[PDB]
Amino acid sequence: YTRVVWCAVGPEEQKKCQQWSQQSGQNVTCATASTTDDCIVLVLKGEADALNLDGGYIYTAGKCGLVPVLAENRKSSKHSSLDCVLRPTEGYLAVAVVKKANEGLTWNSLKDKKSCHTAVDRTAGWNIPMGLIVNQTGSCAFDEFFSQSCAPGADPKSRLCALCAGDDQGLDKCVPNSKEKYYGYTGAFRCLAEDVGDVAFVKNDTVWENTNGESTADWAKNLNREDFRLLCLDGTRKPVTEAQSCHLAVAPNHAVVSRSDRAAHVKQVLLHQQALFGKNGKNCPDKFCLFKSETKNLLFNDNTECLAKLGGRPTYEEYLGTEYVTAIANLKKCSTSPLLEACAFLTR
Amino acid sequence: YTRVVWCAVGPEEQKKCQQWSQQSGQNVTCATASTTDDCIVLVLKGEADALNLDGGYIYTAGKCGLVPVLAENRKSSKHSSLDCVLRPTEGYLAVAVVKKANEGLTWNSLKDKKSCHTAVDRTAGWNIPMGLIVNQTGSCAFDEFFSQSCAPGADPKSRLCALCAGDDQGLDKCVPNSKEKYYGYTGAFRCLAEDVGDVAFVKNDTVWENTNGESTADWAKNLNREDFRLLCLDGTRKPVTEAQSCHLAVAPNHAVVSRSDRAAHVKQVLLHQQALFGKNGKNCPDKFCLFKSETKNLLFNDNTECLAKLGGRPTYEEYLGTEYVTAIANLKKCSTSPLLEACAFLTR
Ligand SMILES: *[C@@H]1O[C@H](CO)[C@@H](O[C@@H]2O[C@H](CO)[C@@H](O[C@@H]3O[C@H](CO)[C@@H](O[C@H]4O[C@H](CO)[C@@H](O)[C@H](O[C@H]5O[C@H](CO)[C@@H](O)[C@H](O)[C@@H]5O)[C@@H]4O)[C@H](O)[C@@H]3O)[C@H](O)[C@H]2NC(C)=O)[C@H](O)[C@H]1NC(C)=O
Ligand SMILES: *[C@@H]1O[C@H](CO)[C@@H](O[C@@H]2O[C@H](CO)[C@@H](O[C@@H]3O[C@H](CO)[C@@H](O[C@H]4O[C@H](CO)[C@@H](O)[C@H](O)[C@@H]4O)[C@H](O)[C@@H]3O)[C@H](O)[C@H]2NC(C)=O)[C@H](O)[C@H]1NC(C)=O
Ligand SMILES: *[C@@H]1O[C@H](CO)[C@@H](O[C@@H]2O[C@H](CO)[C@@H](O[C@@H]3O[C@H](CO)[C@@H](O)[C@H](O)[C@@H]3O)[C@H](O)[C@H]2NC(C)=O)[C@H](O)[C@H]1NC(C)=O
Ligand SMILES: *[C@@H]1O[C@H](CO)[C@@H](O[C@@H]2O[C@H](CO)[C@@H](O)[C@H](O)[C@H]2NC(C)=O)[C@H](O)[C@H]1NC(C)=O
Ligand SMILES: *[C@@H]1O[C@H](CO)[C@@H](O[C@@H]2O[C@H](CO)[C@@H](O)[C@H](O)[C@H]2NC(C)=O)[C@H](O)[C@H]1NC(C)=O
Ligand SMILES: *[C@@H]1O[C@H](CO)[C@@H](O[C@@H]2O[C@H](CO)[C@@H](O)[C@H](O)[C@H]2NC(C)=O)[C@H](O)[C@H]1NC(C)=O
Ligand SMILES: [Fe+3]
Ligand SMILES: [Fe+3]
Repeated sequence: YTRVVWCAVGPEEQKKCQQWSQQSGQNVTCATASTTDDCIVLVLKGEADALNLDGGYIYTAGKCGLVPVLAENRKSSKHSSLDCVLRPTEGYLAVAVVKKANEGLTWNSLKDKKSCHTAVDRTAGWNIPMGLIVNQTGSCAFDEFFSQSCAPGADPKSRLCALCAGDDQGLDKCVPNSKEKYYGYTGAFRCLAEDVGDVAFVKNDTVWENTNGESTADWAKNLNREDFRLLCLDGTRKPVTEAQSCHLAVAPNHAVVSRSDRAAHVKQVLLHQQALFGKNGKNCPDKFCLFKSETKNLLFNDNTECLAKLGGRPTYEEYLGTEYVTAIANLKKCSTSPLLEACAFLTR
Repeated sequence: YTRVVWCAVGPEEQKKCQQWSQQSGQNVTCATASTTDDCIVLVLKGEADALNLDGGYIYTAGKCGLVPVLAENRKSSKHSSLDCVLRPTEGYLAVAVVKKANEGLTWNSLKDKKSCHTAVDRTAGWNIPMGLIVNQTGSCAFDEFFSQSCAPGADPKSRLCALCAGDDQGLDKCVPNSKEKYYGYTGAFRCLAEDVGDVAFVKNDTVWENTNGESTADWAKNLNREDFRLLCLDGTRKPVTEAQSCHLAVAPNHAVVSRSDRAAHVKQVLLHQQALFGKNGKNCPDKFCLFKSETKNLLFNDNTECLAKLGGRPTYEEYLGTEYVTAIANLKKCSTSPLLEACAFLTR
């Protein structure tokens, strides 16, 4: 138990992880499963040590006994002097994104509309919007709010997966990993852009990164960010530049989780793996780049500078925050998770 | 599914249930329908979990296999050293009410007069009076005993709905929910207090709470209990103070019902929701008051202290009393309702 076993979600993340493994000199090793839930189970079983997770998936990890180790830190706005690994994290902005053309679409008219989600149980994709919808309507029938959606991880037969497109061969529709066309921050924005859905629940950063020649890929090549607007809670629409006052909520940053008996080991190993393969480390881009992907947002968000430290060994609760923990728990009163039920049974 | 789905009857109850959901953090959720019967269908099919029913409606729910969970308890007449939840449940007094200026009018000259009813199938408004009238005239022809009525829930083409006024714009005449200005205890009494009717079938408490400056509603603002008499079975009229000597019968109190499989979960959640939002709850009146209405008697009677444990898991027969069940059963021999016929096979 000196090798750190990384859990990779789907085959695209498996490739990057294999590459990482070789260059690490087996200091880091790979297990795979097809979903993040499946990977959380591997860590519980001891068939893997760690992966990097959306705050939403950190809630599942936490309820099953896992702890946060290090957080994603992206480019800040100020305090450039302090070292990235010591520089306090900020936390992204969950926004609802429409095409300006879609006329008279506000927060207050989303009922019966078409939705694109990162995946079920992710913070910007699901917890935040569906938390607010459920609370506003006083109804747990979130599964019938949108006429149709692509929400990878949902029931593949339901209206919540109706819009999902699968891989190149239209196969594995709605499976929550990179191979599904509309999976993730990128996939959900691409679902809005190809006008398959009226609204997309992503983070502010995703909107910028795939408009005004900022991404090479074709679906996003010619996209211009005056053709997109942000929905605000009050009802108003605002330009994508207004996210600071037209966001649904502030999300905690994606973080690495492991068993509590492996945190310190995983911490120490990953700091060293960063100094090697991070943004400004000895062997990027010479050998291998840990925070860059052949496709997009594999193991870590491409927008990641470093993995940063946390204050005083925090619980998943302390990490995510009292308020976002109450919102998730409240939304989850409307659903049943076999994973959470198992974990309640075998952590009591 | 930890959420309890409450069934609100009509849009005024829906607004109160949405508030309740929000302040309970989705410990409670709202389904709605236009009528109590429709809501009993929702609970049967598991689309809703519970609602608070008049004893007449508890008989319909019981025949369709639902069980009583908790009973409404009002401020006792005597001294109770016990907590409201454990204090015994008294029962309310079913009375006939008239203007005193209606000379000649007794129990014995009711035939061919104008009646106001809380609604069809309710204990005081309907099962008590009409049961005695079918018994006493020896005829099933109770639909023609009064010349005209408001009895919300009856055939809106028949004379039983002739006097019903509906809502602001007189839409939804005779629908058995609070949009109908003459619906329920409040509505039946307002019907007598604007001389649309000659007799109103309500409970003792209804007259007190709406006479002698004791409500803010304009139709009631300037009512005097001296202007009203009570009809007794002996043929005499007495004042509203003689309710104990001048009542048609004793009604079992309104009670929450659910399916047998959700009863324990619904009991646990409600006992805790009234600790928070009941008469002496931490969060009433700052956040939400479970037993107050913007209008009147929404979800619960506004004169409800707490909801109170029953005996050991009773049935609808045990809760209602063999005497009332047989009085109801004999009145239903003269009539058919869809829900009783649909469910008849369950207990035959
Ligand atoms: C018909 O309908 C009507 C429904 O409105 C009924 O009228 C209502 O009846 C009740 C009484 O039956 C009234 O409510 C009472 O209000 C008093 C205070 O105003 C309240 O408190 C006293 O009662 C007992 C006495 O034992 C105790 O709980 C209290 O004692 C405590 O406090 C004192 C000091 O202040 C201490 O010394 C003691 O040691 C105790 O700590 C009080 O003395 C009553 O409990 C009760 O709620 C309603 O006001 C009245 N409603 C209206 C609007 O008029 C009527 O009963 C119905 N009739 C029938 C036959 O059912
Ligand atoms: C929404 O999402 C966007 C992410 O895609 C955010 O836009 C980015 O925001 C930062 C602004 O804080 C941009 O980073 C910049 O990068 C510069 C270097 O290339 C920085 O350094 C320069 O400026 C200062 C001078 O004071 C010094 O650090 C240094 O001397 C240097 O000259 C800039 O300071 C700046 O941070 C980033 O490029 C933006 N990305 C894109 C593609 O536009 C946006 O902030 C997010 N919105 C909210 C409200 O959070
Ligand atoms: C929504 O429902 C839940 C019920 O699931 C309420 O929270 C629960 O409330 C109980 C009793 O208040 C809590 O128990 C307390 O916890 C501590 C620590 O265990 C204990 O020592 C105390 O004596 C007390 O019993 C319980 O923790 C909690 N349960 C869960 C699952 O969170 C909540 O209050 C309800 N919210 C609203 C707004 O109604
Ligand atoms: C793999 O892990 C070990 C850390 O345990 C690294 O080995 C150390 O390397 C430095 C010089 O690079 C030595 O001075 C240390 O004494 C070594 N420690 C041990 C225990 O061998 C190694 O660098 C790592 N390799 C990669 C590719 O990350
Ligand atoms: C659920 O929604 C309601 C309103 O839509 C929120 O409750 C309001 O919040 C304010 C500020 O905290 C309270 O003071 C008001 O009393 C509430 N208004 C109403 C109409 O109830 C509630 O906080 C939301 N819950 C969550 C978790 O966001
Ligand atoms: C009216 O109701 C009375 C009861 O209030 C009925 O008389 C009872 O009938 C039962 C069986 O049918 C007898 O066993 C009891 O002895 C009677 N009770 C009393 C108190 O006398 C009567 O059948 C009803 N009559 C009509 C015409 O409906
Ligand atoms: Fe996220
Ligand atoms: Fe009643």
